[PDB]
Amino acid sequence: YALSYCALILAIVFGNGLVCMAVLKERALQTTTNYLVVSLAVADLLVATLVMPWVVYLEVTGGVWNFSRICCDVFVTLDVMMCTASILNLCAISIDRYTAVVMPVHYQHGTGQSSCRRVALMITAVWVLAFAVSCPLLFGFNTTGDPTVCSISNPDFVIYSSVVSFYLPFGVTVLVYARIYVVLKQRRRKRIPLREKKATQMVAIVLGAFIVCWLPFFLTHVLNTHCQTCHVSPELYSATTWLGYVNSALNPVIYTTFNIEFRKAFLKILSC
Amino acid sequence: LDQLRQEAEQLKNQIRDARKACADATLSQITNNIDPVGRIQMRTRRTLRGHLAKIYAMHWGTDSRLLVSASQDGKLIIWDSYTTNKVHAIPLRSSWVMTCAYAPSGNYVACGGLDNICSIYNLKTREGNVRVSRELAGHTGYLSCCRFLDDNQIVTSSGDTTCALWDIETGQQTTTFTGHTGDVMSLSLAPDTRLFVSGACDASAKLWDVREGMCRQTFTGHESDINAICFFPNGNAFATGSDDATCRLFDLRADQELMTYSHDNIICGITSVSFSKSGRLLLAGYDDFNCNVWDALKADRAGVLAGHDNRVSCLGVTDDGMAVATGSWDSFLKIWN
Amino acid sequence: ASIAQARKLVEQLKMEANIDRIKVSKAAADLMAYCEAHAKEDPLLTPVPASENPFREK
Amino acid sequence: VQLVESGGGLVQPGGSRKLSCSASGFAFSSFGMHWVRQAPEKGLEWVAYISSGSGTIYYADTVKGRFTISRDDPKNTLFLQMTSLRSEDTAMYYCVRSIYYYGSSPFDFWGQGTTLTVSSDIVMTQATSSVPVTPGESVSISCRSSKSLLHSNGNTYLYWFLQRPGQSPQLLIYRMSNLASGVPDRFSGSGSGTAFTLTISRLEAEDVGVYYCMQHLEYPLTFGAGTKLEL
Amino acid sequence: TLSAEDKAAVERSKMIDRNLREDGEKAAREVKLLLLGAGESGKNTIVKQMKIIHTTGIVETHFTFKDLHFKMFDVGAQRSERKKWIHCFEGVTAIIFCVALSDYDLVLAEMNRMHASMKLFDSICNNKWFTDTSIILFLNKKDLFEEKIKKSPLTICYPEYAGSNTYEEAAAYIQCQFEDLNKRKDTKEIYTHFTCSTDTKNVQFVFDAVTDVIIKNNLKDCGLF
Ligand SMILES: CCCN1CCO[C@@H]2c3cc(O)ccc3OC[C@H]21
Repeated sequence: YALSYCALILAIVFGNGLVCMAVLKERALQTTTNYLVVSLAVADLLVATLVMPWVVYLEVTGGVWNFSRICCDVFVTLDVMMCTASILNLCAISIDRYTAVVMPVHYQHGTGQSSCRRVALMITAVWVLAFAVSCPLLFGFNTTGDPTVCSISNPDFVIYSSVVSFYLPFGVTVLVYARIYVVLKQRRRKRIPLREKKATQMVAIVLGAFIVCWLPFFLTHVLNTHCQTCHVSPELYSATTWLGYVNSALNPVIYTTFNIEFRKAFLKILSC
Repeated sequence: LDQLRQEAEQLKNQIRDARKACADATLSQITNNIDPVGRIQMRTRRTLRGHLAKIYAMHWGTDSRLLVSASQDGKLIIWDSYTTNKVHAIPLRSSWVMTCAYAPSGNYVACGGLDNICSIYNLKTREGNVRVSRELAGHTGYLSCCRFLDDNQIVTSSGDTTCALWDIETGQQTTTFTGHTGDVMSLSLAPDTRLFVSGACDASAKLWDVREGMCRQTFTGHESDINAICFFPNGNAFATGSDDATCRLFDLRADQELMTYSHDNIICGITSVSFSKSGRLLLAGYDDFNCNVWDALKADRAGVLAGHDNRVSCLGVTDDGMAVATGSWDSFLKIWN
Repeated sequence: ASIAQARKLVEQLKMEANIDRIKVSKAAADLMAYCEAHAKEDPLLTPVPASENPFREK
Repeated sequence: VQLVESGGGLVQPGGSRKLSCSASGFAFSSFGMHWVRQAPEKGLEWVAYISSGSGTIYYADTVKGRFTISRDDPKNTLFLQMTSLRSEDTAMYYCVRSIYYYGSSPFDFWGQGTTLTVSSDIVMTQATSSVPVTPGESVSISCRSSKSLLHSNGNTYLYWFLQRPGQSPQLLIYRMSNLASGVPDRFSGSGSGTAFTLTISRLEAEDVGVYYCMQHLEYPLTFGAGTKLEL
Repeated sequence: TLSAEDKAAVERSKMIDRNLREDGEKAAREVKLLLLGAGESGKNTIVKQMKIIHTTGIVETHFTFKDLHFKMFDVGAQRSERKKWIHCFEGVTAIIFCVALSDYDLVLAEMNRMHASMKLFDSICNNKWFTDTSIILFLNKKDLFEEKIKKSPLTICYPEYAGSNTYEEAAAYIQCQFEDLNKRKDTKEIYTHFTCSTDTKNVQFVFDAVTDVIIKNNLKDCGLF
């Protein structure tokens, strides 16, 4: 039922707000490393506030859209921009970890002009790229048929938008994490406990969560838009969209709950 | 050896008996008949920023406007508390400074630390740049505290368990204060500057006469090392701070403890101790990241100065008593009013 | 060192012992009198109005 | 501490000249600099000022645009590019130090100066022009301003300068009764709002000269007409 | 509202802030490491080696290797109650510990020099101020240990020892005994190296240990490790 989306919204807002207050309050958490996580949490909050309720409305009415086409364009643009921003934020976090591993001397303490400048540049690039990717939908490029249905189906837009939003950042993140893993294991081998295995488990968990959460939806999207002969059904599309949406809900746990400082902040905040 | 040791024990017993015979009453009983102070509320007015390391020492100026703070990043900053503007920045040759001092006339400042050298800087040179005027050497331990008696002479404390009086013009110590069994941690100068008290790791406080250069009285009772010491505004009493989470008040004339300030829920040590202008309130810093205001005459907590994210290392009341500044290891110095 | 240390200690103790002392009650009364005498001009104990406070909004 | 100005000489009105001053014996980088004009048998006049680090620059209304002032900390040299010169520019130019911090005494040191010959604002006035007096007797000099110099911070921005025959002006009192370093206690100042007076307890031969009162409240800086003591 | 002099003072304060920021940026890129041990333990030899390849108080040494700046602090001469100033090194990147491998059969005015060295190592490693600070252990006198072990058995220092008298076995036992003193093994790691008259490899080992420690710290900051 539509109430599942409401519960997902509640969980998303709760987790992301918890992360936001944890970063804002604790002195130690104000670092350039945590600014990427803050941006991701802000993106998730904006997804919950400006995207999900209209999805709930669509589910309640069974796909019948009564608002003007301007509202449909605004909703589509907002959803696309937010999802692209979230994916690019994950990619930026991966790149930040890669820079920390490869160039640790400058990354130490996550403070200074060298780190702040590059973190700000990464955040600005993420936001600008998301905005640019979402701009064409506002210009009326989202050609459709029956005006009562609000969806993205333009063949000329789907392939390129999906590419830029997922496949380029997805591959970038995959190669970055693989290189980090190889470098860490090579450093062990040159030097030759539970901590580095924990790091490897964290990398694997992040990669698997990203894959399972995002790849199926984009694959389904591409097949539905451009497949020559496929048996795709609306139920599978809805399930894939929900699986992609729960990515925002489950990201805060992965990115903050397993960090000692963030865990302490959460416990102190909740202990009141 | 045995005869002299037994004579010393007998003298200690005689001193204890004489001290006990004069304890007819207690400060608490006398002060039970006066109204207590209310809840003291202080709001931070200025947050001095610029230090990038732990704050270890600070001192208020005689004008009650300028103050100098010491940090282990190798910088001494003179702050305009009224406007927050920085007046001077002195790059130390050693980054391990542990104490700082401000001359009463304001023409010079002093500091020291693990380098075992006390350096005096002239703030009013004709060239316009602050330069070291004199370096005091001779101590065999880290400098714990230093206070200017005047523009010509300064008294310093060192970890070698001795205190020395220095002549800046001559550059050599004139008097040496020996007798402490442990490292001296703090110094306090009486209003008349005729005599001073020092606290050491031996859990004892000694009274020294500057002119005679001999110990006058010895105080004991702390269960741990003493870290802070401050004279009462009248000058006939002083308070001490130790690691046992307790502050004790001693009287020079009565030569014995007057009152004790401690709480069950306080387990951490005490870093700095200070007295109000009138002496009605006692302010002491704690390792628990906040400063507690104590009622001197009743040993009743008056308030807590919270807002620091790290250990409170030093604090001081302005000469006019208007405001109190607190330093902390979080690299931030706050002024409360 | 033991002999010299014991000596210096015994002379220090004799010097300390021969010190005039007053009753604790008298010292407490003097401290209380001093505290009440100057209680009026203590800004920390008696906060002054904003017209006289030098630490305010810039 | 020494300031030596360079350049000058005869210059045509349609020409240009660049005055240069060399600073030594002090941290020139941390000190602000001023240029002061004193035309023959006329009083002092401020031209321009540069703050430490060249972050702030000011110009006088009579020289704005015509004069381009620059600074070079590494070489401890100060420059004054005069693109256009006129007849009133014929005057002696002095370079003056300036450092601004709590308790500071700006305009404490004045350079020897160089002579150049060419072929609203707060008004400062001194009623007395010449005050004949014998040595030993006390002397009082009064200065007045069209606007109150008492800023809300609680101090008045008034300065007193003395220029001996054949010597550059020397600071005496600053904001507004404090004695400048090296001056005898013989000099005292007083005033309130707009009326100020400079008094000498007992006059000596070394006190002969002209006294100027300067305000430092709002730019451009202004100087008084000047009161001369003679015997 | 501010006067001209007030504005000038504000500008001067801003310039001072800029200078302080520049100084902090310069300092943040320098590696600070503490040195501990005894005079005969090889601290002087290590310091001289490092200085050459590149009075009371604490000695500060500056040296650069592979474009990385190191600041080494020696506190041996500062004999006093160390707990009153050990906290000043809470931010130290790493701690260098020097112990003479040949002093196993010597006596001190603990009575045995080696036992005192292990006691000091245990005290420093378990100090509350160095819970997350790695320690680099240097064995300085293996060359003379070769001569001593072949004549003086190691049982004099470690009665519980029951292994072979070969140099390799004795060195391994000493290393294991020194490493087992760490009660915070999970939070910190000890790097053990053997030093000799050869001087080329010591600087490289120190640089590698510093880089690895910084990498682990950064991984902690990002969440990994
Ligand atoms: C899990 C995301 C679900 N929504 C619903 C449908 O399409 C949206 C969408 C379409 C694109 O061409 C590109 C990105 C994108 O991002 C958000 C998507």
